[PDB]
Amino acid sequence: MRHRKSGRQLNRNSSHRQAMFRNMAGSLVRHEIIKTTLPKAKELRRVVEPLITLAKTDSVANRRLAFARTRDNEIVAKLFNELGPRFASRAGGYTRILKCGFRAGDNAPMAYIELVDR
Amino acid sequence: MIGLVGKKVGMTRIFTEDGVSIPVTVIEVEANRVTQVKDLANDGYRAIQVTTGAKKANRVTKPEAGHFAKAGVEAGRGLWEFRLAEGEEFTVGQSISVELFADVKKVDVTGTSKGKGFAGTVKRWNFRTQDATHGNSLSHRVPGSIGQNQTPGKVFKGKKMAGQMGNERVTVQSLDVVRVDAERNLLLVKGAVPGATGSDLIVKPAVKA
Amino acid sequence: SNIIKQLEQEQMKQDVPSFRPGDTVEVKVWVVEGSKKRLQAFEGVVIAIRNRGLHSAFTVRKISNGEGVERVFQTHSPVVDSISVKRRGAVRKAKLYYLRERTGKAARIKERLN
Amino acid sequence: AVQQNKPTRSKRGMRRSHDALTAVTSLSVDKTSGEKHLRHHITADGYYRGRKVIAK
Amino acid sequence: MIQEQTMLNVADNSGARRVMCIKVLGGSHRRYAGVGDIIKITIKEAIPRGKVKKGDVLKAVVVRTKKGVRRPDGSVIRFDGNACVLLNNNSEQPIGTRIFGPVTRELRSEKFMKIISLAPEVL
RNA sequence: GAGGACCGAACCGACUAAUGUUGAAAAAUUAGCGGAUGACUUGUGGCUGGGGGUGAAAGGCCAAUCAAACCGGGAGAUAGC
RNA sequence: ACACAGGUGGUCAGGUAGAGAAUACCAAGGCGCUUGAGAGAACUCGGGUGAAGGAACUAGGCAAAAUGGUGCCGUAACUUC
RNA sequence: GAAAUUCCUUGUCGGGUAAGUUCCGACCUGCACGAAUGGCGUAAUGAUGGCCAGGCUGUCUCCACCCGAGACUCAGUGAAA
RNA sequence: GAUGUCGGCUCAUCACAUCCUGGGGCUGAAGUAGGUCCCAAGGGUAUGGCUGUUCGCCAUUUAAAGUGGUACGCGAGCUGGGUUUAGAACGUCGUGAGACAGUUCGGUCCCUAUCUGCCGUGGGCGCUGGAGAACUGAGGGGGGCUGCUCCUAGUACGAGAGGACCGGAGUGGACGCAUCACUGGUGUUCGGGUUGUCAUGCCAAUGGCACUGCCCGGUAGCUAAAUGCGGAAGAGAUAAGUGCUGAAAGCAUCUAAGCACGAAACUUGCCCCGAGAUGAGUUCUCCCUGACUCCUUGAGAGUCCUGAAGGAACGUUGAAGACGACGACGUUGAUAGGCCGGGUGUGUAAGCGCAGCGAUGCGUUGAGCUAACCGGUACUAAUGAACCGUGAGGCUUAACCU
Ligand SMILES: [K+]
Ligand SMILES: [K+]
Ligand SMILES: [K+]
Ligand SMILES: [K+]
Ligand SMILES: [K+]
Ligand SMILES: [K+]
Ligand SMILES: [K+]
Ligand SMILES: [K+]
Ligand SMILES: [K+]
Ligand SMILES: [K+]
Ligand SMILES: [K+]
Ligand SMILES: [K+]
Ligand SMILES: [K+]
Ligand SMILES: [K+]
Ligand SMILES: [K+]
Ligand SMILES: [K+]
Ligand SMILES: [K+]
Ligand SMILES: [K+]
Ligand SMILES: [K+]
Ligand SMILES: [K+]
Ligand SMILES: [K+]
Ligand SMILES: [K+]
Ligand SMILES: [K+]
Ligand SMILES: [K+]
Ligand SMILES: [K+]
Ligand SMILES: [K+]
Ligand SMILES: [K+]
Ligand SMILES: [K+]
Ligand SMILES: [K+]
Ligand SMILES: [K+]
Ligand SMILES: [K+]
Ligand SMILES: [K+]
Ligand SMILES: [K+]
Ligand SMILES: [K+]
Ligand SMILES: [K+]
Ligand SMILES: [K+]
Ligand SMILES: [K+]
Ligand SMILES: [K+]
Ligand SMILES: [K+]
Ligand SMILES: [K+]
Ligand SMILES: [Mg+2]
Ligand SMILES: [Mg+2]
Ligand SMILES: [Mg+2]
Ligand SMILES: [Mg+2]
Ligand SMILES: [Mg+2]
Ligand SMILES: [Mg+2]
Ligand SMILES: [Mg+2]
Ligand SMILES: [Mg+2]
Ligand SMILES: [Mg+2]
Ligand SMILES: [Mg+2]
Ligand SMILES: [Mg+2]
Ligand SMILES: [Mg+2]
Ligand SMILES: [Mg+2]
Ligand SMILES: [Mg+2]
Ligand SMILES: [Mg+2]
Ligand SMILES: [Mg+2]
Ligand SMILES: [Mg+2]
Ligand SMILES: [Mg+2]
Ligand SMILES: [Mg+2]
Ligand SMILES: [Mg+2]
Ligand SMILES: [Mg+2]
Ligand SMILES: [Mg+2]
Ligand SMILES: [Mg+2]
Ligand SMILES: [Mg+2]
Ligand SMILES: [Mg+2]
Ligand SMILES: [Mg+2]
Ligand SMILES: [Mg+2]
Ligand SMILES: [Mg+2]
Ligand SMILES: [Mg+2]
Ligand SMILES: [Mg+2]
Ligand SMILES: [Mg+2]
Ligand SMILES: [Mg+2]
Ligand SMILES: [Mg+2]
Ligand SMILES: [Mg+2]
Ligand SMILES: [Mg+2]
Ligand SMILES: [Mg+2]
Ligand SMILES: [Mg+2]
Ligand SMILES: [Mg+2]
Ligand SMILES: [Mg+2]
Ligand SMILES: [Mg+2]
Ligand SMILES: [Mg+2]
Ligand SMILES: [Mg+2]
Ligand SMILES: [Mg+2]
Ligand SMILES: [Mg+2]
Ligand SMILES: [Mg+2]
Ligand SMILES: [Mg+2]
Ligand SMILES: [Mg+2]
Ligand SMILES: [Mg+2]
Ligand SMILES: [Mg+2]
Ligand SMILES: [Mg+2]
Ligand SMILES: [Mg+2]
Ligand SMILES: [Mg+2]
Ligand SMILES: [Mg+2]
Ligand SMILES: [Mg+2]
Ligand SMILES: [Mg+2]
Ligand SMILES: [Mg+2]
Ligand SMILES: [Mg+2]
Ligand SMILES: [Mg+2]
Ligand SMILES: [Mg+2]
Ligand SMILES: [Mg+2]
Ligand SMILES: [Mg+2]
Ligand SMILES: [Mg+2]
Ligand SMILES: [Mg+2]
Ligand SMILES: [Mg+2]
Ligand SMILES: [Mg+2]
Ligand SMILES: [Mg+2]
Ligand SMILES: [Mg+2]
Ligand SMILES: [Mg+2]
Ligand SMILES: [Mg+2]
Ligand SMILES: [Mg+2]
Ligand SMILES: [Mg+2]
Ligand SMILES: [Mg+2]
Ligand SMILES: [Mg+2]
Ligand SMILES: [Mg+2]
Ligand SMILES: [Mg+2]
Ligand SMILES: [Mg+2]
Ligand SMILES: [Mg+2]
Ligand SMILES: [Mg+2]
Ligand SMILES: [Mg+2]
Ligand SMILES: [Mg+2]
Ligand SMILES: [Mg+2]
Ligand SMILES: [Mg+2]
Ligand SMILES: [Mg+2]
Ligand SMILES: [Mg+2]
Ligand SMILES: [Mg+2]
Ligand SMILES: [Mg+2]
Ligand SMILES: [Mg+2]
Repeated sequence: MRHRKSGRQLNRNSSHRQAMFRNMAGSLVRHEIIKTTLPKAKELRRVVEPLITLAKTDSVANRRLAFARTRDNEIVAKLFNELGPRFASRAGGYTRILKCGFRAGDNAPMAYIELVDR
Repeated sequence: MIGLVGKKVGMTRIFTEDGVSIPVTVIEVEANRVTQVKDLANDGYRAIQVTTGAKKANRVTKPEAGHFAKAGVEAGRGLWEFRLAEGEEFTVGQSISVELFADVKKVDVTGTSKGKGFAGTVKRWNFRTQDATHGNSLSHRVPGSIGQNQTPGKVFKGKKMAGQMGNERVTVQSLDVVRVDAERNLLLVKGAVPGATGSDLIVKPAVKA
Repeated sequence: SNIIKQLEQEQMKQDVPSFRPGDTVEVKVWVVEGSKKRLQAFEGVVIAIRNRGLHSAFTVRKISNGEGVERVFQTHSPVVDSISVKRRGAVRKAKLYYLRERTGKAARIKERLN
Repeated sequence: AVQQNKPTRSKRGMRRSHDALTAVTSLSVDKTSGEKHLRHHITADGYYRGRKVIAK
Repeated sequence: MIQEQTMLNVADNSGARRVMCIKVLGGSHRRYAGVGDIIKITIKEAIPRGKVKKGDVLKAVVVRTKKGVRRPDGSVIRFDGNACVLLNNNSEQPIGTRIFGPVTRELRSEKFMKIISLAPEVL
């Protein structure tokens, strides 16, 4: 049973999952739209949107938290200097997912995820 | 004696003045609305059909809506029947409230038990595990033998095996009625009842008593 | 959750003092022996607190007549007549289970000055 | 464990009576580009619900 | 939560210092004895000139347990160790004259009133 | 500064367990295990040949073969089964 | 017999901790092991934690748990000293 | 000396355990020990056989939850007795 | 041209020659407690020490610790201690090789389930116009154990010792079902402490790796050791047994006619499944009220128009789930994520300042962070469509209106 539980295991261990979403969150902040599998995209929402919410309030402590969670100074700077202000008046829902068929190699269901104001 | 349809809100406790904590299941019993009365002449048996709660119109189909409209009542979230005793009479469109239980000491509560999915024999039937060690080969939670030999050369019906567990109708009998609060549409019974929070419950005066 | 909230709120006590893990508290509880009702005190260190509304509890440890004893009180129970803080303790942890392995000088808790 | 008797072609077919595929019930038509597409998916030219959502 | 092979301290001055449960009395397949339950014991250690000898088989009443006791409001009382009071095998009256450490009100009955009266504290 | 000395990697082994048993492997993997300056271990090359070799001896080993190797021949041995 | 968890003699020997060629994390350098995507049933495999009890398990404490370093104090019977 | 030997036999007595066909100490009625196909001892040694205890524990009472790899679903390839 | 062994473990199923519990006759049955026989198979029916043991003896329980059948039930379910390969030794026998249901130490347990069977779960068609619901209940399954204390009553009985039937109340053991409010376990998705090392330029702050590095706590969920509930009462027909009235047989006789009692067995009462119950049942409600052509002329075929109720599909999903299935929701919207507030958990973040040579302490500060929780909120994603399903539903005979 998994009654009421949240989060996807994605056939990985916890350290792999944490690292992969750190990288993928960085890619989405950098490029503003990426293509990935539909389940990974759904999971990435729960990682990326709290980072933007955090970047709404610029302070040394929040920059350090964002650096702890992304380990990329270019990504932290983009968060606090661009994305925070771009989304200062939006109450959540900073990304949108668009389904786009199936991968050639493995028939995996695919989706684009983008920032809403891209 | 008819019963009423309610909803499992959750569990809590009632502290009494002499220092006893009574665990209770909180059951929300909104007014039950009589939608059909069945009798010997037309249906061959005596019962009432009730609805309760509310439903959204675009999820109410035309056949359901016609049934409710004949009754003259608003659509609820489902329909349930209760058989009538010899001296019980009701009329279509009547409302029955939780005050029906005001003087009832004990109740039977029926619900759909929580769903465990496919369960093994240890959990489903309380089978004993075999050795964790002492040489056991791949057989720690497995069922063991399932029969005899050439006689009878088959497995008997009703053999206890792995399969779906829970998610089925269950009645718990003879629960104390701790509180009837008609103003808040509340029934408080002592102890646990089947089903997840939010689920539908059928509550009747206890058959054993 | 409002129905159960109302049911719980009407039962909560209104005069529970503030206390922290590491404090010494005296709890006065009702004891019935036949027809008589009297208060018995239980005083010791608070080693755990469960903050859970009407279901709040706290655990008190003492060494009694040569024997360690723990009582888990249900905070809003009418059996508990009163709680009073005798001494304020200075600890870091929320749960002081390590005190179970300590006696005498090793089990002392510094006073919290404030 | 293994069969004692060779199963028949008839029984093979009976087992496969559940194997057929099902075609997509119907495709959707983008209100701007007019392309057919799987419902709730973008079009091959990158439209969704009449908006050019992605380039190429 | 005492079972066969559980070792218990002795809350009296009978002379026994360590006893082992060898049977939970009072029912077929009965698993556990708690506070206020009678068990069969063997004496595994005793002081030299006491009232009982190492190797004796007799009865005892459990008076303190680590698992503890629950009260009608949900509260719990737990002790640091398991302890019992030795009883004569036939009369089920205590063998010692003194009781050491606190006991609980679960012993408040006609059977264990001597223990209740002798205990330094009753919780 | 002795030692078929001691603890312990490489190196040489193979005491226990799980796995594996149409294997990842026709003898292994994993966790533990023994020796580890010696009657030690290892590279290259040499010598011993089948009723024969070699054997700190288990009928062990002598090319995934051993109470008499392998290949060819007598040979279509013989077979009251 | 395989793009096979096996076997294969010699040489080189950085940093921090460390007695160390053990072990952990790294350097130079080299790699992610030639099916992937989901799900989060029973059961199997490899692991983590467990209330009270503590060998009651079992042929048998099998397996597991446990002990584990350096310095100092201290150490019985027996002995071929 | 009831033994790596004792059939009768779980011999009998003592010890250890609540309870001991095993174990230890004895007795001698040695079915069927016995002096280099050596007798009786023996410090040290042993992945050697038996027995007891402290510690320790999911071995067990009696199982529960969790983390991974399969199992299950989709796409590609595609065996076996 | 192979039907694997003793014992253990796991899982059982039947018989009754009944171990307990239920009912009864006789007793050399005062009572309590027994003996013996009859009826009775509903349910129940030890844990340990020794030994490979089955058995047995022993310890300590229990209402009791039943006897047998099922390939001496069960190794394509587990074990492998014993028996029964190859090594080795003792006693013994033999000149010897060797031997011994004598002993002793050591000694590889394979199989991915086609069919039957069984546990679960779907797809098809049927049930005669289609569709959405609520049911009836033929039939099937589950369940059915019992201790102790108190009252009756120190009464009946008994010289005393002792000590009841019948009836009533309470509280347990074992078993079962549900649940998570409490007490707890888990809680690699939350918070903190800390060792070694590498990195982010460095300080400070952080991250990776080392079993989650090692640990201390812990939310939701799952859960037992946690805590609610259950076994019944009642009814019908009976077993053994006990009778009433009563002749055959002037008496007697429970029986031949007639009538009455009588048990955990039987049929019900309680719980679950259940109309594929093809004997395919009932009730409520909803929907469809066009045109033409052809042939072998009929429950015929075809074309145009029409496309309902409803369903399905797709999407967002769920204490529902292996997949199917089942439930919720799709902008006329709280279905999921995010967001806002709260709770919970951890336990006083960072930065700055003060004290101290410094490690560190103190203030700002119960701070900061906080999963699966609670209350809200259209920010994001749940699309306008399209698809399936039709167009008043056979014959015969009655009854009735017509
Ligand atoms: K179960
Ligand atoms: K050499
Ligand atoms: K030879
Ligand atoms: K060869
Ligand atoms: K030869
Ligand atoms: K390393
Ligand atoms: K799955
Ligand atoms: K699954
Ligand atoms: K002898
Ligand atoms: K002999
Ligand atoms: K003995
Ligand atoms: K000789
Ligand atoms: K000699
Ligand atoms: K050895
Ligand atoms: K030895
Ligand atoms: K049987
Ligand atoms: K009987
Ligand atoms: K009798
Ligand atoms: K029976
Ligand atoms: K025997
Ligand atoms: K057989
Ligand atoms: K086997
Ligand atoms: K077979
Ligand atoms: K098997
Ligand atoms: K061996
Ligand atoms: K067959
Ligand atoms: K089927
Ligand atoms: K009773
Ligand atoms: K709980
Ligand atoms: K919990
Ligand atoms: K670090
Ligand atoms: K920095
Ligand atoms: K008569
Ligand atoms: K039907
Ligand atoms: K299902
Ligand atoms: K939401
Ligand atoms: K808090
Ligand atoms: K501070
Ligand atoms: K600070
Ligand atoms: K806080
Ligand atoms: Mg959720
Ligand atoms: Mg995979
Ligand atoms: Mg790691
Ligand atoms: Mg479920
Ligand atoms: Mg078991
Ligand atoms: Mg094996
Ligand atoms: Mg295993
Ligand atoms: Mg047959
Ligand atoms: Mg055949
Ligand atoms: Mg198929
Ligand atoms: Mg040496
Ligand atoms: Mg060798
Ligand atoms: Mg190895
Ligand atoms: Mg050595
Ligand atoms: Mg060594
Ligand atoms: Mg030759
Ligand atoms: Mg030989
Ligand atoms: Mg060879
Ligand atoms: Mg020859
Ligand atoms: Mg010839
Ligand atoms: Mg020939
Ligand atoms: Mg490869
Ligand atoms: Mg290779
Ligand atoms: Mg090498
Ligand atoms: Mg180095
Ligand atoms: Mg290394
Ligand atoms: Mg490099
Ligand atoms: Mg798993
Ligand atoms: Mg496991
Ligand atoms: Mg562990
Ligand atoms: Mg434990
Ligand atoms: Mg803990
Ligand atoms: Mg513990
Ligand atoms: Mg212990
Ligand atoms: Mg044992
Ligand atoms: Mg045993
Ligand atoms: Mg071991
Ligand atoms: Mg270990
Ligand atoms: Mg013998
Ligand atoms: Mg003997
Ligand atoms: Mg003896
Ligand atoms: Mg001897
Ligand atoms: Mg000899
Ligand atoms: Mg001789
Ligand atoms: Mg001589
Ligand atoms: Mg001689
Ligand atoms: Mg000689
Ligand atoms: Mg010799
Ligand atoms: Mg000797
Ligand atoms: Mg050696
Ligand atoms: Mg496939
Ligand atoms: Mg054959
Ligand atoms: Mg009979
Ligand atoms: Mg009787
Ligand atoms: Mg039966
Ligand atoms: Mg029967
Ligand atoms: Mg019955
Ligand atoms: Mg023992
Ligand atoms: Mg034994
Ligand atoms: Mg057999
Ligand atoms: Mg049998
Ligand atoms: Mg078999
Ligand atoms: Mg064997
Ligand atoms: Mg033989
Ligand atoms: Mg052995
Ligand atoms: Mg043997
Ligand atoms: Mg097998
Ligand atoms: Mg069907
Ligand atoms: Mg049938
Ligand atoms: Mg039945
Ligand atoms: Mg229970
Ligand atoms: Mg809760
Ligand atoms: Mg906890
Ligand atoms: Mg933890
Ligand atoms: Mg997180
Ligand atoms: Mg952490
Ligand atoms: Mg630093
Ligand atoms: Mg690294
Ligand atoms: Mg590394
Ligand atoms: Mg009758
Ligand atoms: Mg007469
Ligand atoms: Mg009964
Ligand atoms: Mg819409
Ligand atoms: Mg601080
Ligand atoms: Mg910190
Ligand atoms: Mg402060
Ligand atoms: Mg918050």
